[PDB]
Amino acid sequence: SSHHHHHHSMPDNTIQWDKDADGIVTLTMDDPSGSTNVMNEAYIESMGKAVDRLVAEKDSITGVVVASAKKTFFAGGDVKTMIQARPEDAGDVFNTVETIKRQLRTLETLGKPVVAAINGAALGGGLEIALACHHRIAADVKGSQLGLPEVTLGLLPGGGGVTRTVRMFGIQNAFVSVLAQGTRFKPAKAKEIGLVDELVATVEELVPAAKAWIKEELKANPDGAGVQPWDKKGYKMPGGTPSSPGLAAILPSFPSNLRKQLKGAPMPAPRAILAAAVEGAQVDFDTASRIESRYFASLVTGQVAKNMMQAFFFDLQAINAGGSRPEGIGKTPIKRIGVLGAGMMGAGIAYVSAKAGYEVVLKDVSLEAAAKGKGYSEKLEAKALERGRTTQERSDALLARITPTADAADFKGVDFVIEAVFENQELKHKVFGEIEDIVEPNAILGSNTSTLPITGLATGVKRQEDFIGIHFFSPVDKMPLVEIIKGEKTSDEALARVFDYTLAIGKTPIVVNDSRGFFTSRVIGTFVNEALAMLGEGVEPASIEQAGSQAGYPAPPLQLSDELNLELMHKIAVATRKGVEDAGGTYQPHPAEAVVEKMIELGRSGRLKGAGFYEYADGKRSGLWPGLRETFKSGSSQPPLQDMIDRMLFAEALETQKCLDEGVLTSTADANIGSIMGIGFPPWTGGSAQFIVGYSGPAGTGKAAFVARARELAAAYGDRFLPPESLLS
Amino acid sequence: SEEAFIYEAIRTPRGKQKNGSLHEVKPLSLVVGLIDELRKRHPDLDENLISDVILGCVSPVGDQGGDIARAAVLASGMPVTSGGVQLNRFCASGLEAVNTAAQKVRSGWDDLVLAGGVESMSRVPMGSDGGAMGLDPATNYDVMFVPQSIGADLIATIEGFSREDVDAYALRSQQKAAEAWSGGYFAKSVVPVRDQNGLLILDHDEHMRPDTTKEGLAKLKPAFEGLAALGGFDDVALQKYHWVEKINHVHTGGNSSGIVDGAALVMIGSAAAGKLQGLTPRARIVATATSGADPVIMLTGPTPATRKVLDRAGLTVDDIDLFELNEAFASVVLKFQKDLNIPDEKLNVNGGAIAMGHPLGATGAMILGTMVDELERRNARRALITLCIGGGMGVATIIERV
Amino acid sequence: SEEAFIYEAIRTPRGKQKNGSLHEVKPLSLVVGLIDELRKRHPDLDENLISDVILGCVSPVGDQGGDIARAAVLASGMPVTSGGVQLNRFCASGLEAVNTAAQKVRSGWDDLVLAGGVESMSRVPMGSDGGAMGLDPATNYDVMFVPQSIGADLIATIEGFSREDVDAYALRSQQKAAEAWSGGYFAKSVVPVRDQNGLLILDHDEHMRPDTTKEGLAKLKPAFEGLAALGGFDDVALQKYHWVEKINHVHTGGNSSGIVDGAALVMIGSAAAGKLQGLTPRARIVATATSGADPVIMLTGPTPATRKVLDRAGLTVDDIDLFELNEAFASVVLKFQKDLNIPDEKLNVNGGAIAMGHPLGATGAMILGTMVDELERRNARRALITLCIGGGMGVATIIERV
Ligand SMILES: CC(C)(COP(=O)(O)OP(=O)(O)OC[C@H]1O[C@@H](n2cnc3c(N)ncnc32)[C@H](O)[C@@H]1OP(=O)(O)O)[C@@H](O)C(=O)NCCC(=O)NCCS
Ligand SMILES: CC(C)(COP(=O)(O)OP(=O)(O)OC[C@H]1O[C@@H](n2cnc3c(N)ncnc32)[C@H](O)[C@@H]1OP(=O)(O)O)[C@@H](O)C(=O)NCCC(=O)NCCS
Ligand SMILES: CC(C)(COP(=O)(O)OP(=O)(O)OC[C@H]1O[C@@H](n2cnc3c(N)ncnc32)[C@H](O)[C@@H]1OP(=O)(O)O)[C@@H](O)C(=O)NCCC(=O)NCCS
Ligand SMILES: CC(C)(COP(=O)(O)OP(=O)(O)OC[C@H]1O[C@@H](n2cnc3c(N)ncnc32)[C@H](O)[C@@H]1OP(=O)(O)O)[C@@H](O)C(=O)NCCC(=O)NCCS
Ligand SMILES: Nc1ncnc2c1ncn2[C@@H]1O[C@H](COP(=O)(O)OP(=O)(O)O)[C@@H](O)[C@H]1O
Repeated sequence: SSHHHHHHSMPDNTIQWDKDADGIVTLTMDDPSGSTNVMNEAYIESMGKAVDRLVAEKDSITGVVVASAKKTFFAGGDVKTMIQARPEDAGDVFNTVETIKRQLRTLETLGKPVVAAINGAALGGGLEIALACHHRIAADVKGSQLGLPEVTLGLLPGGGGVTRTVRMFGIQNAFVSVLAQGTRFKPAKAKEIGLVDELVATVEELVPAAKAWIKEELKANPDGAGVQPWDKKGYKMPGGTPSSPGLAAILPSFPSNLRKQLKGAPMPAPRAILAAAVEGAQVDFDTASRIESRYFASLVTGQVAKNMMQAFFFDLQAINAGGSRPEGIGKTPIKRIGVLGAGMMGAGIAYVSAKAGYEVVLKDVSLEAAAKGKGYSEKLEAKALERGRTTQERSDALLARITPTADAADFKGVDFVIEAVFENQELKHKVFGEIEDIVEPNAILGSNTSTLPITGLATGVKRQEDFIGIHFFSPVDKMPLVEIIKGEKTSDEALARVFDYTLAIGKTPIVVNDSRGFFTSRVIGTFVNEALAMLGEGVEPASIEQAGSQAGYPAPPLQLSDELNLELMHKIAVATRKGVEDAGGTYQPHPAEAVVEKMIELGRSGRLKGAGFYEYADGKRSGLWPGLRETFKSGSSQPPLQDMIDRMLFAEALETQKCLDEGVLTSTADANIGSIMGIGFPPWTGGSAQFIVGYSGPAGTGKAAFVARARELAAAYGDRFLPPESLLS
Repeated sequence: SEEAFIYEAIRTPRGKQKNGSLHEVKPLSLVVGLIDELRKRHPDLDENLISDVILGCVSPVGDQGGDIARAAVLASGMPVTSGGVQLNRFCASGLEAVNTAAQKVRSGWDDLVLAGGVESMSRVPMGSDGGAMGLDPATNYDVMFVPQSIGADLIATIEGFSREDVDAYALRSQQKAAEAWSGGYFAKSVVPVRDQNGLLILDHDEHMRPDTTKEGLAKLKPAFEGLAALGGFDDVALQKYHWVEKINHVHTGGNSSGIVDGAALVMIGSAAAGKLQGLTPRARIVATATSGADPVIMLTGPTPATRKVLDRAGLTVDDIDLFELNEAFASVVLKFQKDLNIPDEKLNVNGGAIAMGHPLGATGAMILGTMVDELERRNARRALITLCIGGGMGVATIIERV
Repeated sequence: SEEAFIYEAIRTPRGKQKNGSLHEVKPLSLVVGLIDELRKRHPDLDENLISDVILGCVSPVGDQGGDIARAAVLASGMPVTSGGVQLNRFCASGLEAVNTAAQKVRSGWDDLVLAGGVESMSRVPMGSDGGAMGLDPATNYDVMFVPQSIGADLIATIEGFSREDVDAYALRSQQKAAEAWSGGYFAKSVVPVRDQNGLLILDHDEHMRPDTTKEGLAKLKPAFEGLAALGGFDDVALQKYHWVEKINHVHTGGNSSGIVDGAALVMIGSAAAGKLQGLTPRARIVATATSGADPVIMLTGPTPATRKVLDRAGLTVDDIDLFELNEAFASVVLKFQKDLNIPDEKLNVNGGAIAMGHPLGATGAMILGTMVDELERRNARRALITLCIGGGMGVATIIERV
C-alpha cells in the first residue's frame, strides 16, 4: 500500500518540487549521484515523497509535469543492482517493482493531467515513467532515444512497460517491436508508432508546451483529464482480449512463431514477455501489473539475465570507453582509404568505409573485378532505396566515394590501407610492396587476414610500426566487430588510430595480440570442427544442424562450414600439422580433418563450388545432400541433443580460456563481445568467457558446474574437453 | 466383476460443414432424436432404471454447453433421476463415454446407462472452447503444441508414406463406405433426422464422395501448408524431431477426416438389467484401455492403447476379426496398420471418417456401433475399436458378439 | 472385484471472487501445484502406472477449456500415457470425478487414477459456457428453467425455514470452519499456492468471516429477490408448486455458498497399486449412487441419492459417523437434515461452502478429502459425502476409514 521501500526504522533526494501559481507541479528528476537518472533506492524514495505530496496537496494541484535536468530523461533500472539479485532475493525484487509501479499508478490516477517532458533518452524504466503519464512530449534533439530495451539485457519491462504498452497497442503490436526486440526509436519515429504524442524543436520548449497542454486539456475535456483510455468504462483493447474470437484464432501461433524465431534457444526473456503480455490482457490493469512483477523477478534472479547484463551493458561499455585503447593518444583524421582486393571481403570494407563518409579507392588485378566489387555496394543501395532507408541523393554520394581501379598509381594520397587479398603471405608481401611507397608516409597499413600472423606479414613493408591487423567479418555490411591484431613491432599509436576508425564506421573493436588463428578464427574453428566430428561419428546431419541452432548460434555449423571454404579449412589443417612435425612432435589430428578431406575427395568443398554439406541450386540452399548419410553412415550414432549442444559451446568456451591463458586476449570483455559480435556466439551465454562462470545445466551453476560438465564431456567424446588448469581451483 | 452388454447402438447421419443439412439442427435435438428412437424400439422400457446419461463433447460451449447430457435428459422427458454428465477426452470422448458407462456397470453401482456423444461442428467449431494448451503462452511454450495436422504429415514423413499412399487409403475409405450404404449395412443403425413436424432433414452421410478417383485426390492442394508456415508449427515439431530434416505435407481435404455434425447413443447395462427390461444383448464389452504416445506427434496414441487392451483381454492380433480405427488422417491408419501388421481386409471394412465424417464428440460411439452391426452381419466374434487423440492420448475397446 | 482406495486427498485454499488472491493464478496452475505436491509426498512414485487424470469443471471454457485434465498432465511433465479427461456434472463434478475413478479401478481396467476438479470462478464466471437449458427458448420453456437460488428460497418457504433459521446455520458454518482451521485440522490437506518464484499467494480460505455474528447476518439483504422480479423466475416456480402463494427470499450473501477459486486432487487406486508403489491407504470407497429430484427446485437431489447409496452399501443413517453435504444454500442443508433426521453434531462438522466457498468443479473433491482427514482425526469409521446438483441431480458417496 505504501509508496516507500521501508515501513520501519537515509537516501538522497533526486526530485525537485515546484508548484506554480496555476496549480501545475513540475517534478524535475536530478540524481546528484550520477550523470543519469536511474531507478536506485534514491529515486524510489524521492518519487515516493513526491507522490505522497501530490496526494496530500491534491486540492491545490491541477496538473503534473515530469521532467529531467540532465542530458537524458531517464535511463531505467540500476543494472549495477539488478545483476546482483539472487534467487533468494525474489521477494525483495518483487516488492521493489511493486513499489515502483505503485508510485506510477498513483501518479496515473490522480484525476489530473500528467505530461512527460522527455528532453533526452528515455529507455526502459525511463519510458515506463513516461508511459504512466497521460501525454508525452519529446524534444527532437540529437541522440535522443526511446524504447524498452530490457529484453536485450535478459529482462522485461517490469515497471509497467509490458502492461501499459499492451493496453495502448494490444498484444500483437506491443510484442512484435517494442517489447520482444527492445528496439530504440528516435523521437520522430516514437511519435509515429504512438509511444509519444508531440514533438518540439528544442528542450526549452518542453515544460511550456507541457503546461499549455494541461491548461487546454482541462478545458477541452474536463471529465477525461488525467484518465488513461484503459481507465474508462468503455475501454476496448486494440486487437481484442485473449477471449475475443479474432485474437483467439491466431493466439496459439504466437508461442510457436516465437519458438521458430529463437530456433529453440534457451533465452527465457521473450517467452516471459509474451506470457506476461497475454496473461495480463486477461485481467484488470492492477492484476496484470502484479503478474508482470512475478515474471520480472523470475528473470532478474535467473542466470541468462546475469550473462546478458554482463556482456551487453558492462562489457560493452568498458570496450566503448577505451578499455582496450592504450594510455593516451591524439586523434588522426582519415582523409582517404585504399582497399586491396575486390572480393566479398574487400568490397564489404569499401561499402562500410564509404557509408561512414570516407573516400575509398578499391583496387584489384583488373578493372573488371574492381567494378564487380563496387557492384556489391550498388546492389545494397538498390535494396536500401526500395526499403526507404536511404535517399537517392545520399546513395549517389555514397557510391561516388568508391572509385574502382586496377592501377597502383591511384593509391596516391591514401593515408589508410586495408588489404583483403588471398590468404598467402608472399602475396600479401607482394601487394603491400607495390603500394608501401605510393601512399603517404604516416599511413596505416592494415591487413584483413584470417590466420596468417601479422608479425610475419609486417616484414613485407618498410615501416613495421604502421602495420596492423584489421580483421573484418563476412559479410562486412552487417557484422559489427573488427578484430584489431597487434604485431610485435606494432606501435601503440597505430593501435589507437584503428580503434578510432572502428568507432567511426560504427563498429565495436577488440584488441588481440598476434598468434596463429588470432581469437575469432581460432575459436570458430573449434565450433565447426566439433560438428564435423559428430558427422564422422555417424550423428544425423539434421540433428547436428538442429543442435547448432538450438544452442543459440545464428547459423548451423554444417551450413557455416559451406560458407567457409573446406579448401581453406584444409589449408589451416596442413599448417598446424607442418608446424608440429617441423619441431619433431607428433601431430594429433582433429577428428574433423578426416571429414574435411573426405568431402574434398567427393568434390563437395563448400558453397563456392555449389556443392558441400548442402545442395546449392541457382544460388540457394536446397537442403542437405542426400548422399551425406551413406557416406558417414548417419543414424549409427544417436547421442543426446544436449550433449551435442554442449560439445559445440564447450569447445569454444575452453578455447577462449586458452586464448586468455596464452595472452591472446587481455580482457574477458573483449573475449565476450568478440565471440558474440565476431563469430556469433549465442547472446544468452553473455560470451564464450561468461559461459564458463555462467554455465547452467543439470550439474548446477558456476565455474564448478562448468568443469563437471566439461569432464563429463571429456569422458564420453574425447580428452579435448578436459578443462585447462586455470579453471581448476 | 459385472459384465457390461451393448443392447442398442444407433447414430444420426453425418451432415457436412458447408451447406450441411443438419446446420439448422441444434445439437440437443440430435441427442433427443436418438433417445426417442430408443423409446420407439422399446415402448415398455422402465426408464427409471436408467442411472446415467454420459455424452462426449469436445467443444462444450454455446449450444453444447451447460451439460448437454442433462439437457438431453430433461428435454426428452426422461426420468429426472437419470443423471446426465458430459466428458471431454478430445477424439475419444464418444468411446470414453461408452467405456466409462461400461466401467460404471462393472462396478455394480450402476445398472443401465446411456452413453454416446454429440458434436455439431458447423454450429460450434473446433476450438470454440479455448484452452490453456493453445491460448496460454507459458504452457504453449513449455509443451510443444503442434496441431493434429502437422503430426499427421510428420507420421507420413517418418514412416515413409507417400502422397499417393495416403490418397490410396482415402480412395478405399470412400469405396468401402459407399459399398456399405449400397448393401444396406447402415439401414438399421443410422436414424434419420426429422424436424418437429416429422419432415425429413437428413438420412445419409452427405459428406461421402463415392465417385472419388485417384486422379481427383492428386489434384488437391496440401491443406496444412499455410498453417505450419504462418504459425511455424513445422519448426516447433522438428525441434523435438531433430533427425527429420523436412516435413512432407501429404494430407489434403480428401485424405483427412471431414468436419461434420452428428450424434450417437449406446445403451449399456448389466445382464440383469436386460432381462428385467426384455432387452436382447448385442455385444459384450470385453476390455478397455487408455494409453498414449508423444504429444507433438499426437496421433501415435492408438498403437500402445491397442496393445494394452489386447494384453488385458488376453488376446492377440489374430484373435480379432475386425479392426476399427478412426480415419482422422490417412497416415494415422497406415502407421497403425504397419505397426501391428493389421490385415487390410480387417481394417475399417465399412469405410471411415475420411468418407463419412468425424463428429469429434460422437465419433467414438459411432464407430463402436458400426462394429456391433458388422460383427452381426458377418456373424463374427471380436472387434477392436480405437481412436487417435489430440495431445497424444489413445483409447481402445474390445467387444464380442452375443 | 477389486476395491478402490483413497491414498491421497489434497486441495488448494479458496480465494475470494472480489480482490481474490488467486485471481492472478491460472486454473491450470492450481491443478499443477497439486500434482507437484503429490510428487513431493511420493518422489519415488512410478507415474507411468497412473492411467488417467479425471478433473471436474463446470465452466470448461477459456482458461478452463480444451481438456484441462490433459493440460495438467502435459504441463506438469506427467507421462503422456496418463490420459486426462474433463467432465461436468454441475456441482458434483468433483465428486463424480472421484466416483468415476473408483468405478474405473473396480472394473479392473484401471490401476491408479488421479481425480478431482478445478474452478476459477473469478476468471471464468458461472455460465460462461452457455447451454441450451438457458440460452434456448424452446428448451428453457419446457424444462421450466429456474436458477438454483430461487429453488433454495422455495425450499425454505415449503419447509418453513425462516430467515433466522438459515442465518443460524450460516453462523454455525462460520464458527466450525474457524475452529477447524485454528485447530490445525486442515494443515496437511490445504496446500498453499505459490508463484513461479516460490513467493506465497494464498495459504488460507479467504472467504471465511470468523467474526460473523447473528446481528450482522440479519442486516444483509436478500440477494436473489431482484433476479426473481427481473426474469419472472418466481412466477415460473409457483406454476409448478401451485400450492405455494409466495416465495420467502431468505438467502443472502452470508448464508449462501461463496463464489471462490480452488482446486482439489485425489489419488484413487487398487490395493495392488498401493502395495506396488508403497502407498498406505487412507480410506476405502464403499459405494456411490446417482439419483435426482425435481429440476425447478433442483436442490433436493441429495435426499434420494443418499438414500440409494445407503441402501446399496447395506447401511442406515445410524451407521454413518459424519455427514458432509455441500453448503450451496442453508435451506438445502436444513432440508437434508430434516429429511433423514441427521444428528446436528454429525453434519458438516468442519464448516462448509458458506464460510469457505464453493469452487463448482472442485467442491466435491474438497469435501471428500475433508471427511478423509476428519475420520482419521476422530478415529471414526464411515462418512457420507453428497452434493446438490443443478438440473435436479444428486450424487452421494460412502467412504470407510482404513
Ligand atoms: C543512458 C544511455 C542511453 C546514454 O548514456 P550516455 O549519456 O552515453 O552515458 P554513458 O553511457 O557514458 O553512461 C554514463 C553513466 O551512466 C551509467 N548508467 C547509464 N544507464 C544506466 C543504468 N541503466 N543503470 C546503471 N547505470 C547506468 C553508466 O554506468 C555510467 O556510470 P559512470 O559514468 O559512473 O561509469 C546509455 O547509458 C544506455 O544505453 N543506458 C541503458 C538503458 C537500458 O537499456 N536500461 C535497461 C534496464 S531498464
Ligand atoms: C501500425 C502503425 C504504427 C503504422 O501504420 P502505417 O503508418 O499506416 O504504416 P506502416 O506500418 O507501413 O508505417 C511504417 C512504420 O510502421 C512501423 N510499424 C509497423 N507495424 C508496427 C508494430 N506492430 N509495432 C511498431 N511499429 C510498427 C514500422 O516500424 C515502420 O517504421 P519505418 O517507417 O521507420 O520503417 C499505425 O497503424 C498506428 O500508429 N497504430 C497501430 C497500433 C500501434 O500504435 N502500433 C504501434 C506499436 S509501438
Ligand atoms: C482437411 C480440411 C482442412 C479440409 O478443409 P476444407 O478445405 O474446408 O475441405 P473440403 O472438403 O472443402 O476440401 C477442399 C476441396 O477438396 C475437394 N475434395 C475433398 N475431398 C475430395 C474427394 N474425396 N475427392 C475429390 N475432391 C475432394 C472438395 O470438393 C473441395 O473442393 P473446393 O476446393 O472446390 O472446395 C478439414 O476438413 C480438416 O481440418 N479436417 C482434418 C481434421 C482436423 O483438422 N481436426 C479434426 C479432429 S482430427
Ligand atoms: C449470494 C451471492 C449473490 C452474494 O454475492 P455478493 O453480493 O457479491 O457477495 P459478497 O459476500 O461479496 O457481498 C455480500 C454483502 O454481505 C456481506 N456479507 C457476506 N457474508 C457476510 C457475513 N458472514 N457476515 C457479515 N456480512 C457478510 C458482504 O460484506 C457484503 O456487504 P456489502 O454489500 O456492504 O459489501 C453470491 O455469492 C452467490 O450467488 N452465491 C450462490 C452460489 C450460486 O448461486 N451458485 C453456485 C452453485 S450452488
Ligand atoms: N533421437 C533420435 N535420433 C536419431 N534417430 C532417431 C531418434 N529417435 C528415433 N530415431 C529413428 O526412428 C526410428 C524409430 O525410432 P522410435 O524409437 O520409434 O522413435 P519414437 O519413439 O520417437 O517414435 C529409429 O530406427 C531411428 O532411426
